[PDB]
Amino acid sequence: ELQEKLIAVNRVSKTVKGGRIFSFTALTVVGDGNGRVGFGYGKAREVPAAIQKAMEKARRNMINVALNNGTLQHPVKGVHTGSRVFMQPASEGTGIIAGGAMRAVLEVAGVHNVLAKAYGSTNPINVVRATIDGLENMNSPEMVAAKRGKSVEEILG
Amino acid sequence: QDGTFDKLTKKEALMRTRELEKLENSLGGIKDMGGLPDALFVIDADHEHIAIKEANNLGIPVFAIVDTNSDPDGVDFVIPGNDDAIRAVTLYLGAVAATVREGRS
Amino acid sequence: MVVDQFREHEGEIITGVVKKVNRDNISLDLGNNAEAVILREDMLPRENFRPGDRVRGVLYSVRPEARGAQLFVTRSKPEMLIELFRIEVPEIGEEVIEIKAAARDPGSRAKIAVKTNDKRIDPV
Amino acid sequence: GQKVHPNGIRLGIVKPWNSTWFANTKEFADNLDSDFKVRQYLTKELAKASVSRIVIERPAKSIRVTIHTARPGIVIGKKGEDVEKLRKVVADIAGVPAQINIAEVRKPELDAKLVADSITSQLERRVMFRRAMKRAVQNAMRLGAKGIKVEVSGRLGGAEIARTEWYREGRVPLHTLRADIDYNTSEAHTTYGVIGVKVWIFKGEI
RNA sequence: AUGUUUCUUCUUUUUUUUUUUGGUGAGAGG
RNA sequence: GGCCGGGAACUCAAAGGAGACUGCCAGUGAUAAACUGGAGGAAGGUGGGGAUGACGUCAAGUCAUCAUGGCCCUUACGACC
RNA sequence: AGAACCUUACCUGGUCUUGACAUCCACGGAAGUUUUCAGAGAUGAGAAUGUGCCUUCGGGAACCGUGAGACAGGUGCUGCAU
Repeated sequence: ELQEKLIAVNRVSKTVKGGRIFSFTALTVVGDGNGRVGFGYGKAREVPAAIQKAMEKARRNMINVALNNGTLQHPVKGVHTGSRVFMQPASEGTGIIAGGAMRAVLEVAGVHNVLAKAYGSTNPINVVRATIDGLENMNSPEMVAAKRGKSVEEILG
Repeated sequence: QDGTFDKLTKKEALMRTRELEKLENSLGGIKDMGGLPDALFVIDADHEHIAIKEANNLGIPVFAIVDTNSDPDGVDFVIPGNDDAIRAVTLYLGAVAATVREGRS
Repeated sequence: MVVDQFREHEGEIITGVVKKVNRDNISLDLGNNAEAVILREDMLPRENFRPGDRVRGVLYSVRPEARGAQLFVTRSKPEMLIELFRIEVPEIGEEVIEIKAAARDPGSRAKIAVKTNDKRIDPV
Repeated sequence: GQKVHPNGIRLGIVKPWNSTWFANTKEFADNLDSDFKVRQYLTKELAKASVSRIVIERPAKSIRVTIHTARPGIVIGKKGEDVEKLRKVVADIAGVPAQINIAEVRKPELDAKLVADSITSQLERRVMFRRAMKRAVQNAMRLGAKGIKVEVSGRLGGAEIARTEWYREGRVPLHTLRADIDYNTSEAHTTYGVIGVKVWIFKGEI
């Protein structure tokens, strides 16, 4: 159903006059594997609650990408604050490789053929914002035949 | 309405009526609502901006009377009209009540 | 007064112990000297109850008859399906999801139609 | 130096004492002597019998012990012959006929003592102590007891440095003596130390 | 105005009950 | 010599409770909160006092109340006068 | 919450080392009881005599000795091992 896949764990603290209490920022991703992708932001005072509180936002953050034949459409820029990752096309290259801590994200969209390279600063947090944002402004050939040209079949040849 | 005094002291129960009444007028007659409705009507978006933010995240279509000073960044149905009148808002409320007269059958 | 206090149970899925099995009905003991009946038409076609078995069913009718059973319980009617979904699906008990219609072929197949006003919830 | 027992401040006003009988100062001794060392021998054998409280009420020239367990089937064992075996080893010790009251509880899992030695019965073999507690804590929460703050102590996780943490769920009265909350403690001595336990399970009010 | 040195950690797996109104004496029927 | 009768008024003796809450009055103040005067009362603003020591800091002390992992003595560091 | 012996764990000297105390193994002594002593006391050197109940009555629990012991004993250290 939601096809969970969980990745992140690292301490953050507060440093009060009592001391520094280790909160646990933990991230994951939720999706069908056939078009609906969207994640949640979670943290707690331990590990197993944070992966459970991140679930509810991921139920309401699923954003569709019009999965064409279980892959992308065309090379799009996933530039966001900290990472400038490209979404390189590979039309049934039959290779599922993306960035570190992006690979486990792009198992839940379902694809099997795409290339990537996380340009800039190697951060796991700007990935999951950008790897949906790269997927967001991406559009299948029908929608960008629905707007440009005003002749759907002529860009289709 | 029958008891509520003979189970503790009389001093306590006026705090309860303070708790009852101020949560009566502020929770309204909305206790028998369905919890999550299908639409919400907005009269003015200046300081009720938290609603049109919150009503947009669940995909619920919600309306808006706009005046000169507020922004359409978030509302769905921008309708013009001055938000400072007594009978005219009821003329708006009498207009929707004609629709809600069909909104029962 | 116990039946009045159990206004929910009079309509929801009451639980009884099978006291007696006849050809045409099953007598349930609900406790407190309350007896209910499941009629043959109110049973599922493949159910076999024994004296001492626990049975759930919807209290669909209360009759103030001077003789006989006063509490009529069904397992075959659509109300049994609706109330089982109300108990098993919190979102129906919280009125977030509404069951609009239910059609049933008892012990074989049913259909339920569900609606929600919250666009964030998939009712199915 | 913290944490006074809400037990000892509330004995008698809401909850009955763990011993009630009169004595003079002169016979304060011999009455006292019997109580400890046979409860020592009670806790040696009925450790696995899941017991909650042992109130010993011994009147002048008399003694009665109200044993409060939940599995008396292993206390009586078979045909109650083991109950007299509790009685033959106490009669020639205190010199007085000591009659035994095994007055049971219908509900074992809503008791302060049983949850304490629950983790202690499973501490010997290394368990993730959180889930071990969580199970009992949740069970005791849903079963009606409206408040629980539960403790473990020692060197948890095979640790070396000092560690203690508690799990709050519900109401905990320590400045309201009117309400009803119990507490117990046992220990776990093994090949790695003493790994201890406290609990504060809340029942109710007037 | 002054206040060494090398030293502190971090969270997702363990848990069966339940208890083995008799005697004696007389008469009579077959 | 309350010592000897008598008495159930009364101090004392000891129990279950009645008794206090900003309840009421007026000024002021945002119809609120609220301070404090007026009243009676045994007591007037948590009536005087005690008990209860939140999350936690000093990784504050104790192995010499007791428990207890390693360590060593175990013809001694253990035991007796 | 009270340092003459004690408490006392420190010191001098004189002492037993399976031991002040615990359970068990073989066997003995029954257990018990007053008193004369080398001696600072410890400990050790002795003399008179006794013997309740169950008796599966080829002896056993309550008490100590001598011998092997497993252990027993630890106010000896580590409070930053709990």
